[PDB]
Amino acid sequence: SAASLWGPYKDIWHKVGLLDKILKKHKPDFISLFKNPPKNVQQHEKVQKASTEGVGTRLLPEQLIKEAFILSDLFDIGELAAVELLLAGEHQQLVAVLLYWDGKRCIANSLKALIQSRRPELASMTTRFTGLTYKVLTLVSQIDVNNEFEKLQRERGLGSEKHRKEVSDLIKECRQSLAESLFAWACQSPLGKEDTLLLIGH
Amino acid sequence: AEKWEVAEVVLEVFYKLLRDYEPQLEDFGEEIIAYKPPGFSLMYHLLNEPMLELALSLLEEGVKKHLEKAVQHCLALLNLTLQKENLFMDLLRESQLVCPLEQLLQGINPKADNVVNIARYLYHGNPELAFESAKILCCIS
Repeated sequence: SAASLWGPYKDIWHKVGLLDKILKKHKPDFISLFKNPPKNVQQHEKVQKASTEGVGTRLLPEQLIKEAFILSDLFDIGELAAVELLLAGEHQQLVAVLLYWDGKRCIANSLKALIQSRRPELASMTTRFTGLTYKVLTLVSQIDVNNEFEKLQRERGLGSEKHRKEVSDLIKECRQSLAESLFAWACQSPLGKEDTLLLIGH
Repeated sequence: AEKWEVAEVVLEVFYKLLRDYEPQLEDFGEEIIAYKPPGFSLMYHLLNEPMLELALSLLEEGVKKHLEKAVQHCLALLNLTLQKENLFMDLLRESQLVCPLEQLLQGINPKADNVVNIARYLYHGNPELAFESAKILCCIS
């Protein structure tokens, strides 16, 4: 799995702004996407019991349960993952939501920094799976998938514009960070035409 | 005298190499970088039983002051391995790719004297030795 916690990504980023191969070696978390876990029903039952386990376990109170549930609904995200997000960040009102975007924010940024900034062993390491290149287009599509609008339409009645704008901001920046990454790759000069055609289609 | 003379440098290199990666980035050109660091090979060999054993006996037989330094390195080395043993097994190993972990634990956890000796070390006033000795038992448990 991947560390759902925001802090490691933040610290690693500051390091580069020092780079420790050890933390970086943690590596693939810079997937970008949270492809594998979406909202899970199976995960809900585990959560509702108020006992959850992480990939030790913790007792989960009713209040926390609700915050976790809101997250799954809001971001079509797995319930357990949503939990790790809350644990990592100080529990305050929708703190998990913040960690969710923050986790993505620096991960994208780090990839951006490496690919753009560095010429280097690590640049080679990140690219070498040739996991990042595959994911880049999909990451973009992930942003695109209409989740926000449907909720708004459903929402129209008791609308909550403010929370929505918050999400919209994080996503837009993500797309922007994604732009740098794609550009950086070009400078990096991956292999060939197949990508361009796919991209043109995309 | 010659024995310790050679042993010490190797331990120092050993320790450095372990440090020679930043594990926290993951915990908190990537593939290539991960291939290149010496940490990978170091862990690989450390797992070998002549390697771990030799390191372990240094701990068993403790105390010139020079010899004492060798002891400190021995402990610190083991602590680092334990701390990131997991990282190697699951993070690092697959990236490059050779063989698994188990032999090391039985030698450490089951050898009793090592456990006893470390316990005895906590009392010692070298703080590096004592502080680290304390940590190891924690990781082992």
